Amino acid sequence: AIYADNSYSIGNTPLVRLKHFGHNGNVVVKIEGRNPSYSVKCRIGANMVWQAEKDGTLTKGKEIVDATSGNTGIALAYVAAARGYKITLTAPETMSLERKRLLCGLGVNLVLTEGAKGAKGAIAKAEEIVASDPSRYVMLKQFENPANPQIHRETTGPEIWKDTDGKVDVVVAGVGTGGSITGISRAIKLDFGKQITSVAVEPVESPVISQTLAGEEVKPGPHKIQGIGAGFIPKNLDLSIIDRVETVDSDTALATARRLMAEEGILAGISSGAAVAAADRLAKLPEFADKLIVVILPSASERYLSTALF
Amino acid sequence: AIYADNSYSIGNTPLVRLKHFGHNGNVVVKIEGRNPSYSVKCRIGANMVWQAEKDGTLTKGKEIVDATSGNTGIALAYVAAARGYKITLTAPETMSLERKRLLCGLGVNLVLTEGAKGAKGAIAKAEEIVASDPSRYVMLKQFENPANPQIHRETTGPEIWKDTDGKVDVVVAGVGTGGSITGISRAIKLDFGKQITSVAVEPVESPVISQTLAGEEVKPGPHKIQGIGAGFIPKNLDLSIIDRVETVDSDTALATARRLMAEEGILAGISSGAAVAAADRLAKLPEFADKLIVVILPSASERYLSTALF
Repeated sequence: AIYADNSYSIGNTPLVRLKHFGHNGNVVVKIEGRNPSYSVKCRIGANMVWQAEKDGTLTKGKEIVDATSGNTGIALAYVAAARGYKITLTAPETMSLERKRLLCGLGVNLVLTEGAKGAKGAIAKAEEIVASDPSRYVMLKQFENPANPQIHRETTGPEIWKDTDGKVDVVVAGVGTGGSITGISRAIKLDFGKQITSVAVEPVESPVISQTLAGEEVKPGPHKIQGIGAGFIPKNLDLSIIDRVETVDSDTALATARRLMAEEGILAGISSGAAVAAADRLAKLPEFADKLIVVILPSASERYLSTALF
Repeated sequence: AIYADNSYSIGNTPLVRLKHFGHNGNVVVKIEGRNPSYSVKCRIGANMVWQAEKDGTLTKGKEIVDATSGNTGIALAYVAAARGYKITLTAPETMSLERKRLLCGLGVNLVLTEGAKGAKGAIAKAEEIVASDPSRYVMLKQFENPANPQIHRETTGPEIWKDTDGKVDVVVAGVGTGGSITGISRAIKLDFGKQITSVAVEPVESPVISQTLAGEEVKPGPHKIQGIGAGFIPKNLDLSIIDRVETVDSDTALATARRLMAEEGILAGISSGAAVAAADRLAKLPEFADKLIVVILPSASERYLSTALF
């Protein structure tokens, strides 16, 4: 069991039972912070590169280009370094100095775009670079690339199934790209055949999944739950496998992550607190009392030291 | 496989083969950054608390007190939170704001001591607090507590043995408390019976193991390789199982950690770069060409964002 490079070491993350949430131990969390670059995105950074290699879209001589400084940028960075690809990431010039150092340390060619143009200015610049030589540059597109939910169907989902001996009843996951809840739900419902409850979590400040499913005007808004609440329905969110949508506010997400640290000894990130807050509400309904609830914790506390978390 | 609290999830860390170090793949690293509080010390924080419980020295009503803000303080903090103990950690008032926030976030009662008195002022204050009510306070003493090397003999060592199918020939580990190399070496040499080469790594700036074994005056000195080079021979370093001592300088340790990030996609800490630098030198000697060399990487890059690493 020696991995040929760090990308093959993804996953096999632990399940830990919560003591101060839920009722009689019915809430258990999956620690995706224990991954090669310390988030859930390490899995999709690995598999989007692997699938592009298998497809012949990524070859020696091609460079990865993408517009993300978040967990997926870190994930693609370590995978590019591990497997020998140059990578260019675009981000607004306003990103934190700590994240510039981290990405630069991983060997990223960091292209800083105009601060006033935000995430759109970064996406545009990435698309411009790709336009300049499309036989040279590959953009992996985490919100629509099916290799994102596929790796969760092949690893994350089966890990939950095996570690719970098939007893999982509910999966609770915040939705960023949708890949996690989509792949996990397809694995458990379709490959293992168990009719669990799949719960998407989104910010109450930007409840676009709730609004969509209710037929209401979609009205996104700003929030502090980094990693979820993108303000649109991503292609990699399979709405057909979502059974329930829970909304969580930013303050309670933060307070819940702080409780995970101080009361459970779990170094969880902000969206981890959002997911547990939604799971805790379900776990304290009598209809969920005999149900085993598994919660994805996407990231780790030290990635948030300069945030409202601390 | 649902852990009753985060302390039981320690270990089972991956081995990754290096591509830009060594010769023909003979250097493989063990990623101790993938642990509950993201370092090798998570194992000893867990087991020193467990053994104190078994010994009856730690009970409900007793509080942990120790003098460390480093990886062991973080480890004891998450374990204390996970298992329901109050913990007080003393540290000089000069510690980084980021580490105060991290320890405070984990629920630590942080007692800041006089900056001019350094680590000794913190150890004194911890011993004073324990003196004030010894039936109430427990100090676990990582440099002398045998539960430190014991957990490496029971987990870290057998993991290396199993993941290499018994083919490991050399173990390379920086020495802080000595617990890692001591426990790993006892496991492989005594429990599995293989006569491997155990290599301690220390700073060239503070080469007290080398000086001791040579019968020379022990002369410690300052260095930047956080986590190793304590300036004395700890009780938990079993010199009898050390076959070789390699010295590494701070600059090369830093440069090697940066290479691990940018060339291997491995988010290693500073002492991880020191250990790989020493392993790389051995791996390029013809006498080590057919030998499988396993290197402990104690911690992860983001714990070092405010250091010379970045």
